[PDB]
Amino acid sequence: MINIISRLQEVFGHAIKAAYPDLENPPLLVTPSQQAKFGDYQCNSAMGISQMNPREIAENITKHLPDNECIEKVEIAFINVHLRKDFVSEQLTSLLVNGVQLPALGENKKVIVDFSSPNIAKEMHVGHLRSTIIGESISRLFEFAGYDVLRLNHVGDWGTQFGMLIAHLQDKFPDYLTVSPPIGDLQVFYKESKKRFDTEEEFKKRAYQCVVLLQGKNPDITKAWKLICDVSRQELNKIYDALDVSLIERGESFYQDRMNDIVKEFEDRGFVQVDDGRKIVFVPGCSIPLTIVKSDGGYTYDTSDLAAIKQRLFEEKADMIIYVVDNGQSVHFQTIFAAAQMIGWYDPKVTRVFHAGFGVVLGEDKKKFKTRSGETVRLMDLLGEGLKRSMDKLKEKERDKVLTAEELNAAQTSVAYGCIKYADLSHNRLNDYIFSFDKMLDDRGNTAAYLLYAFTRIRSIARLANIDEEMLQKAARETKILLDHEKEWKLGRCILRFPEILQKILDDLFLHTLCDYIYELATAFTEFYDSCYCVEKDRQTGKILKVNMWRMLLCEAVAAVMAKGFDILGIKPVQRM
Repeated sequence: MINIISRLQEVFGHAIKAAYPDLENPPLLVTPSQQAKFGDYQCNSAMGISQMNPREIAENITKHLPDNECIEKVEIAFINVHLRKDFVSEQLTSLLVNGVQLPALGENKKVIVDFSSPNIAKEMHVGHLRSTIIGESISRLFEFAGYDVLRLNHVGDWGTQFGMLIAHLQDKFPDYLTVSPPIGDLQVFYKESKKRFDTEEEFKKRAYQCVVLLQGKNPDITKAWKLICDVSRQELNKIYDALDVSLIERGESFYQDRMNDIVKEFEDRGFVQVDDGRKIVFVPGCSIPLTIVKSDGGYTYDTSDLAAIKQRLFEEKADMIIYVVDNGQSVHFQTIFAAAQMIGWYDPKVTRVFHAGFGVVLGEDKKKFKTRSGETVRLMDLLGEGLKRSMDKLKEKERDKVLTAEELNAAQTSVAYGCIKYADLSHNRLNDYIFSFDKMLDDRGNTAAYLLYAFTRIRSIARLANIDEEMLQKAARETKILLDHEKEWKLGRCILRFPEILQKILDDLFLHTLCDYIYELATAFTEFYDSCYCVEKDRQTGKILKVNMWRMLLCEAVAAVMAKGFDILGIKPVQRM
């Protein structure tokens, strides 16, 4: 598809060069209306050109507009732009013939997305769920735009929990050295180890011996750690499979041997002060220092986060690095980023390093999301409850109508996981998020449940008239898509904004504007469908008299874009109802 904003930039750029050839890189400021009053796009360059009058110049640009395919009409009110109908029509044909795609860039820049980040054998909460959903969808956006996307799970696989865990495994399964033991539920095993630590003397000493031996790579210490981490992987993979998430595991352990070099470099450059035996680093604009070495000579999360960002700048040679982490870690990551700058590992004008914040999760009462009480509610409990309530809806009354293959999973899971992903993403990530099954699962308004129904219905209009795929692909090649009726014209122009919308999110990482657009697209479809006959039937007999093929094609163009938006957001359709 064409990005109209980019196309308009070129069209107006030509006009400015022909009207003012001495200006060799003038600002080309194109934005969608802002309606309110008539106009599809606005060009705001006249004011830019003024300082480097406004009305005279606008009209001069206007009168030097080159021949083009997209502009019907222009007015000075700024320069309002109205698109041509034949342009939009042909663009609709093109996406049906060529498929939904963004315009390709000349390079495949490397983008790292860092998201999900569970700490091993500890509880995985709604904060992790957010990071997982937001991160996955950001990764899909960048992949759909032609970037080289590296999805990294920075898993907590090198923390002090492993002393306890390994000491427990030695007692519980002493032949782990020879045969892989049935560890079972990893969360249970942890609380057992934790209890023992809190209530015993020698176990506690042995847990500290185990951390020392794990750091120094004692085989039969590392072995224990691998087996625990393998159990963690199986469990997390159930979660990621269900949510359709792809991640390359790159834990804390990966950067362990690089941390000594980090401390050395910060010292050698004169950036380290000593306080009560702790090594600290002050960073520009920041009141709170990083702490890179503790009193006991141990490294911290500041040390490992510096190791990882340097690895990702130096070894991966990333053009962009995205950290999907809660608003609580904001100051920490700005501090990490400013330390990286200070020491000269990257330049923010050349390499994009970005923290994509998300707000705290609340209950319906507007207080923090907690169990009763007061432990953190698990993901498997949330996903389990969503699957339960999803079924309950289906139970009224989709009983013998649907196969249990196409019901007890397909429909159930689409709606449960789709509404969980969508309710989150449909709100601005930075804000406090209210987790509400009732609101997310509602069949009306802006919900995955509404949109899944809408998609199915849009797809059903051509098939229920006995038009098949071949007829539709044939129609697409030889049919002029008419846009005479106002609701055909609203819908056609709405469809063509998809690349614009995605282009903006590639800059600012606010996926809620994609959910806004998809909802607007669904709404514009329903206004089209309500006001324009797709099939025409006899009032009395209900006999099929005419099929309006171009209007079938409008349905299909909407399906195509919606399907793509769904994919980016992680919503899977199921059509069997």
